[PDB]
Amino acid sequence: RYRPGTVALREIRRYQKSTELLIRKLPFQRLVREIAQDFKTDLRFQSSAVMALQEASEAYLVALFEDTNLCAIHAKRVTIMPKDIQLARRIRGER
Amino acid sequence: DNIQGITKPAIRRLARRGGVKRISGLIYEETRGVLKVFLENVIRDAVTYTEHAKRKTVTAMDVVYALKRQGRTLYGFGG
Amino acid sequence: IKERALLSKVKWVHMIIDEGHRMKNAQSKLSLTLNTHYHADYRLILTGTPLQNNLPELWALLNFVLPKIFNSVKSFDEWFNTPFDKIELSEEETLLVIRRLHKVLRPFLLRRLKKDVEKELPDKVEKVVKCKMSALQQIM
Amino acid sequence: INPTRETNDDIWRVAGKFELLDRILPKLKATGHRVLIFFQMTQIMDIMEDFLRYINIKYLRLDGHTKSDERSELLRLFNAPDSEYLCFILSTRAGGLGLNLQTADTVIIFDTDWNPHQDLQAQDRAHRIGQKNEVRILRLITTNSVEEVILERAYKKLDIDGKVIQAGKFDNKSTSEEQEALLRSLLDAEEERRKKREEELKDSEINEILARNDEEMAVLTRMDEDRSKKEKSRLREESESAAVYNGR
Amino acid sequence: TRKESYAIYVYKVLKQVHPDTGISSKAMSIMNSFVNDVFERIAGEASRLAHYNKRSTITSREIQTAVRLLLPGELAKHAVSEGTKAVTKYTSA
DNA sequence: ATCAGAATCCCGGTGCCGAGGCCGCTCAATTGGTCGTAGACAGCTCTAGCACCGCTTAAACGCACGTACGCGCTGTCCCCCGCGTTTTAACCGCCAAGGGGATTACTCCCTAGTCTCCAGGCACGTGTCAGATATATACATCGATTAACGATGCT
DNA sequence: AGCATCGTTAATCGATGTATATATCTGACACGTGCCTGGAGACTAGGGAGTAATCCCCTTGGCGGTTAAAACGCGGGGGACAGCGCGTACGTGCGTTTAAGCGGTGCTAGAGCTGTCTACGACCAATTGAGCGGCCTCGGCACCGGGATTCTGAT
Repeated sequence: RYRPGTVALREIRRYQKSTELLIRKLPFQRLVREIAQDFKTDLRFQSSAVMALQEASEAYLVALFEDTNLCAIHAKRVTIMPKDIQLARRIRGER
Repeated sequence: DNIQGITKPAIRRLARRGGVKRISGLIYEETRGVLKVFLENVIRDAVTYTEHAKRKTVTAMDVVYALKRQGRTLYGFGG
Repeated sequence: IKERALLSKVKWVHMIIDEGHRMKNAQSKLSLTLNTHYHADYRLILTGTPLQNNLPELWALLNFVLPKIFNSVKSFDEWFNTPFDKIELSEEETLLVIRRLHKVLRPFLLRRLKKDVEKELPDKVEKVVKCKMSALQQIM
Repeated sequence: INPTRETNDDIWRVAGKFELLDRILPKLKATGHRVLIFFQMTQIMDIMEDFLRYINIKYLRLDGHTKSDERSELLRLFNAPDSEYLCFILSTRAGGLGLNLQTADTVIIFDTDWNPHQDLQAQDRAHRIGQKNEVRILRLITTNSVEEVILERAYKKLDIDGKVIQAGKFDNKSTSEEQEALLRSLLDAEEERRKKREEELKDSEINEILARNDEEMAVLTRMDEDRSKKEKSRLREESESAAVYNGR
Repeated sequence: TRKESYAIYVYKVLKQVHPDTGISSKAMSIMNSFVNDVFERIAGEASRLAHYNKRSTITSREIQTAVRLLLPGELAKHAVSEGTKAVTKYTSA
């Protein structure tokens, strides 16, 4: 068995190495459709539009986890916590 | 439902890309909330541009103009 | 489709494919990936019934079935006008074009019945029925 | 409709398919003759399983997502003539090509052939070489609905290929006179359905389908002292509330 | 319908910088959206500079100042150098 | 749990410079007419979007288990706060020189506009190879246990 | 003083993932082609921008007197930081489901283009009243002086 934390680093290098999309298509598409139901009913989505929302969403969450990691490391902890997330979103001015 | 369709391994991978080493157990609900927020913010704009053109289809250009509308510019899908 | 990377390397001679209605379109991946299969001299297709009523894909069929028409793809779409003055239109369209189809297509398709081989088929064995609704459902 | 979603008496009282279904089942098991039925997928087959389990008439089940192990295993489970189960569920698309049976008899189709080649495809699974029984087919349709319009378009298509595949039936050895024979007689059939283009609740009418002889007409009178004699009716708040929740 | 793009031009410049290297279609789309982006930026800043100073004509001076505003540092210096050289050679010959 | 006491709120009084109303004096807002044209509306085509199922399999999920780390607690020490004293540079008030912003009058030449002509660039094909994938083989690295070397103790 | 034993850092070996070499196979990329619409050339009018000249007001500079504020120091108490220990929560691997991915069918709604045809906005002439710069009051608020009240800290 590997010492805890090695597999996590190997995954860091692996996913930071490639361009692969990290969220599965169909669940994200159903989520987009559900969220869009509350605005205007019976809407049509092009595939490139859903792909666009997936690109922007995944990139936004990656940056959010970068800044959250900066907060957790500033706290002298290697484990990110919700207060780190909402702290980053509080400093960015998003809330 | 749906927002739960975003999976613990998914968010886990998104954190692995961001450089996060170890993750607390409560990150997942907060990440789903933030994702729902951002998606509402972009989709309301995209649907606005869609309704203005009097079209029933939400295209890629509408999403690009919504992202550029909110300050995050996207390339490769047109603009 | 998954094992085309293996079973298509070896040479083949006589293939048997079943349910030509499953084959249907030539634009489907199955069709164009059967060309990735290299070659088998003899061929055949088994089916319980021909293609869809609209029949644009008579092309696709006789292309995968035969060397005949694969040269000109766009030809017969206007020659399909027989199906789509019932006496005169049935005459020109139906009688002309369909007499042509029979004239060309005789030595390919083969069809029989159960009464031909036996007559032990008990009846035409086909009926229908009707039903009603419920007001609580009918309001939907 | 109900919060408890337990097996209920009103599950089969909401529509007429289950009413006439509860009418035929005692005669189904009575006559000792089996039935094949075709369905749509997902919840339809589930609810039919819930009804056949409700009145407890045992059934096999088959569909697209099942494995090949119990596909062939279930196929073998049919082949035993001692079978105490009469009906069972089979998928039009998945299982329509899924079996070859000399021993079946009766067939029922709900979906009404989005393609006619599928209904005639899975339709012939009853009549087969060496059939010692007499086949009867039933299309269950409700009036004042889009589905009998789908049947309209269905035999409209049966005419469309009726100039193609029903033209292709006389071609085997390349005969001569039979083609115009099917043109005059068959043309009288398409003209007959040109007339067609533009109840059975009593026991006798339903008895007529599965009788096929007077012997069955006589033995089905034992089911007339309960279904008819019987020593509520079919049918608001669900209509207004249903209109509220369905208005999304 | 003919939808024009900058594709062939980015292709030519690519063959000037790296004659042996090709470009994928997606990267060409990214380059297209980049050129359109920067174009709209410089044109917008030129419109603002023309409006604040109360002039109805956009000349090379407003485009120059806009480039000096948008592009940080060496991009601005070398950009103004190349552009000034291009207008020079343009009006000279 | 409480008085001494330092900071703050509250109230009455006073002086002033900016808020608020008035009055000529425009010059841009309103009206009346034209004149060309952007888009409103109807019609036609046909593409991609919608639902659904069949079928396989990589991924998710549930669970058992270990140990890495978050967090609470304690001790230390150091460094930043609260206050006094001393110095200095901000501030305000006035005065003076002047040059750069602001305007107006005159002129010219750069660009909008239109007409004419043609080729630079574009959709549509054709061939064709860069690399993505698969198999085989070897290297980098983590995780484990060893097994050597040095130091200390005992004889 | 020498030898032996114990402690702990000094040592190698395996299994996993990762890199390299060859083969192969394809779908996206590079190039040629017919055509057509937008770019270049040529010509003309006119109005906006350049340019000279003048006016003035707001910037810069200086000087002197006041004084609030900043620098400098000096105790000391509380908080930053290191260490230590506990417990529990998350990584990690394995067996089991399960929907994702890919394909394939059937339908059709709305994207996309065109062709008229007309209400609607640009544009110019005529006219005038709403808003603005200059100019007057006068009072709400800054400032102050005194008293009552409240919140902090050592008994």
